[PDB]
Amino acid sequence: AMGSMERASLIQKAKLAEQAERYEDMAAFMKGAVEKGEELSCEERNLLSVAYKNVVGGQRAAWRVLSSIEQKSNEEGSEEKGPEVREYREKVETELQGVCDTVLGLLDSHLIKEAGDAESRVFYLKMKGDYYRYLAEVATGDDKKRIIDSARSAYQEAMDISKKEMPPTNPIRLGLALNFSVFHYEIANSPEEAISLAKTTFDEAMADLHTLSSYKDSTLIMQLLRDNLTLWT
Amino acid sequence: MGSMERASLIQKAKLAEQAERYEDMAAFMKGAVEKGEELSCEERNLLSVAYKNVVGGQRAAWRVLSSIEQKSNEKGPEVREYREKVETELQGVCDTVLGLLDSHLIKGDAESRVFYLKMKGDYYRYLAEVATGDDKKRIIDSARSAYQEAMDISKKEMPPTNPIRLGLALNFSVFHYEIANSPEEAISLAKTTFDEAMADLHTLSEDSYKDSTLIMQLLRDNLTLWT
Amino acid sequence: RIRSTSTPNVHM
Amino acid sequence: RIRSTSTPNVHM
Ligand SMILES: *CC(=O)NCC1CCN(S(=O)(=O)c2ccc(I)cc2)CC1
Ligand SMILES: *CC(=O)NCC1CCN(S(=O)(=O)c2ccc(I)cc2)CC1
Ligand SMILES: [Cl-]
Ligand SMILES: [Cl-]
Ligand SMILES: [Mg+2]
Ligand SMILES: [Mg+2]
Ligand SMILES: [Mg+2]
Ligand SMILES: [Mg+2]
Ligand SMILES: [Mg+2]
Ligand SMILES: [Mg+2]
Repeated sequence: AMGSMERASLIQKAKLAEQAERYEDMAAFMKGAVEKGEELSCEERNLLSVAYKNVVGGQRAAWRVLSSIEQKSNEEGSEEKGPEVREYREKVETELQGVCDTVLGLLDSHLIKEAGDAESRVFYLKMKGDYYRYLAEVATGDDKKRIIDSARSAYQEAMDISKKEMPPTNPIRLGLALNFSVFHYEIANSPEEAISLAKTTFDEAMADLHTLSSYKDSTLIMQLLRDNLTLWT
Repeated sequence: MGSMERASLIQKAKLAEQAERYEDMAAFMKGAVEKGEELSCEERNLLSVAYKNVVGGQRAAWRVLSSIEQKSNEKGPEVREYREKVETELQGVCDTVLGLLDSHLIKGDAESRVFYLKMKGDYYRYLAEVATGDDKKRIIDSARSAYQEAMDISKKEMPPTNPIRLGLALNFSVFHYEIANSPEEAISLAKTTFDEAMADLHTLSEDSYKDSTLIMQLLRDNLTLWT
Repeated sequence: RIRSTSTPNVHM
Repeated sequence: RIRSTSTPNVHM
């Protein structure tokens, strides 16, 4: 029952949970803090992001292992194998979907509308895109099409704001473009758009690199753009 | 879990292990234990690996929080509250394991009897690490009693270089050093164990060689640390 | 196949 | 102080 807890206590406990590598707890504390209805600071956005991405990251890795085993089993086509792995893959999938739905709920109910400045609005729209993308990875059929569209729409709105309001070297803008390029390549079957976006992003960032203090962060993301471009070409 | 067939529970424990989902793995193995059949050696490995991953994470977290708590005391109620939360969860897992050992597993061959008594010792030891006061005394006694019964069986029924016997002796030596404030006994046990194991190493089967040498190296390393 | 790399989960 | 090492959590 976090409703009656001091916001400052929830934030403190999120930081403790992080130090203890207790990421489910950390995420629950940050959900509690979000639900207070105040805007988040930079540090708090980092805590929220790190917590939920550790949780969903573990689920994604596990789902991938199980899906691979499932498909290998099915391809062999033995009369007696397969039901257990399918059931357990389904269990992990359901848990992953639940966490994604929680994050998307927080974004919709509290964070996106309540953001004052462009920087934080872009961060939250990027996050909405990312969690729809994680849902898309495990979706099938017509649900998958709808989910892909939702991710695209969130990313595009973020891109539109970031181009009007933020420098090309800003790490939020860079991370958004990186992730949208991954969406294009891995989810939306659009390698041409992936490559075009990544190349444009990298070049425009490199052009203003001389202006930064900032530097380490921006160059890290630019290197990942470069690595993907090498992978894709 | 009890609506799944035993074979399905075992299969799902193996899948959970591959996926690094150790809480799930432990729950599957608890379900398999509750079917009431003995566990094979492979199945004891699954049970052991699963619960030790879970409690291992809890222990690491507790140690971090306890350190912060003590440093702070050396800024508010939060660290104490959260340390207590993690502590309660750890105690819960230890109680679950000890419950399974008492209700189902401890009864067969020497290897399995020694393994389960060692496990009882270990999980009482993990409870001792977080205990205070009179409860701590009782818990320490329970760990000692389990370890000693295991040691007695292993000396009568197993060769000195057997890896189960070795792992038991290693853990009992850790109990002495870290829990029972008995460095002399810790060192004496580890040294005796190492020497007696090396003396019979030529009789050990090749399938146990990598395991027994690993444990003997840890005995050596602790002895270096302690002296 | 090697998956594309997305933004890392680190404090910025 | 370095803590003593116990039996590792590996398949035997
Ligand atoms: C001031 C502020 O809002 N800080 C919060 C961080 C902004 C950037 N995001 S991110 O997910 O876009 C990201 C970018 C670059 C790197 I290196 C890591 C993460 C995290 C919260
Ligand atoms: C045959 C059998 O019972 N195998 C299951 C293992 C027995 C030993 N334990 S243990 O925790 O005592 C252990 C000893 C040595 C090593 I290397 C690792 C663990 C694990 C189950
Ligand atoms: Cl399942
Ligand atoms: Cl708490
Ligand atoms: Mg076959
Ligand atoms: Mg599904
Ligand atoms: Mg049955
Ligand atoms: Mg079957
Ligand atoms: Mg039966
Ligand atoms: Mg307590």
